[PDB]
Amino acid sequence: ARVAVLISGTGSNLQALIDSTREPNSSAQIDIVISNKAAVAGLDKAERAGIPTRVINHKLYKNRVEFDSAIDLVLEEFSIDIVCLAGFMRILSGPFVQKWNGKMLNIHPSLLPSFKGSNAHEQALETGVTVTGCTVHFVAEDVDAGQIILQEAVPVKRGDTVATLSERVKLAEHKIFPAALQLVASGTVQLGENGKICWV
Ligand SMILES: NC1NC(=O)[C@H](CCC[C@@H](c2ccc(C(=O)N[C@@H](CCC(=O)O)C(=O)O)cc2)C(O)(O)C(F)(F)F)[C@H](N)N1
Ligand SMILES: NCC(=O)N[C@@H]1O[C@H](COP(=O)([O-])[O-])[C@H](O)[C@H]1O
Repeated sequence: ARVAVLISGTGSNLQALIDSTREPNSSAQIDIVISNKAAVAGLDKAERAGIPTRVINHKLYKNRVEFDSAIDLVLEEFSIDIVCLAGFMRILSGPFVQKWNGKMLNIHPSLLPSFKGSNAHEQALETGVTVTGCTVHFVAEDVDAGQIILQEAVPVKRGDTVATLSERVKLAEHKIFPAALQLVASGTVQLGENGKICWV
């Protein structure tokens, strides 16, 4: 499978994906990295790996559908099979999500369905859980609500900040996100017709 990775920042997940797709017997190759923001570290990581990049600035579009169509155009250019959202911070419109249904994965830093949203760590700490984690899911229109592929539990330490917890969870992210990409790329895991996850 030919893979795009969309990012908005650092790109530590991008890196784990790159390294994993270059292990032998990988069912995936990363062919393009798209950022909605210029001068983010993820872009340099992609270029250092020999992978082409684009910056599609979301602020230069009147609405989400137009921004999403610009992404889609690039995805076709590189005939992409699967899209991974790796720190991508833009909510995608209905038609884009529908088009990529069963073919687009996201990494979220909580054990869904707890702590949906971009500030999951802040929520985990506020709530006072001793166990949080991360989730790879198919992307549905409803944010952080698509079908769960893999999850990994991560302890919260008394006195954790958002920074310390975030770093501990990213270590788990870097395990399950490549694993889940291989599962979907190999056809081992699919979004079944009934809208439910299916393992072959
Ligand atoms: N329709 C659709 N459905 C999805 O399930 C997607 C996956 C969402 C991933 C996450 C997510 C949840 C909320 C936002 C959000 O509010 N975006 C704002 C921009 C906010 C900002 O600039 O901080 C905006 O206006 O776009 C950004 C990301 C996440 O909480 O899991 C995390 F960790 F990535 F942040 C998707 N992109 N589109
Ligand atoms: N679209 C999914 C994405 O928002 N996931 C979350 O954003 C951060 C990105 O870090 P990173 O740029 O070092 O991979 C977190 O690593 C991840 O949980």
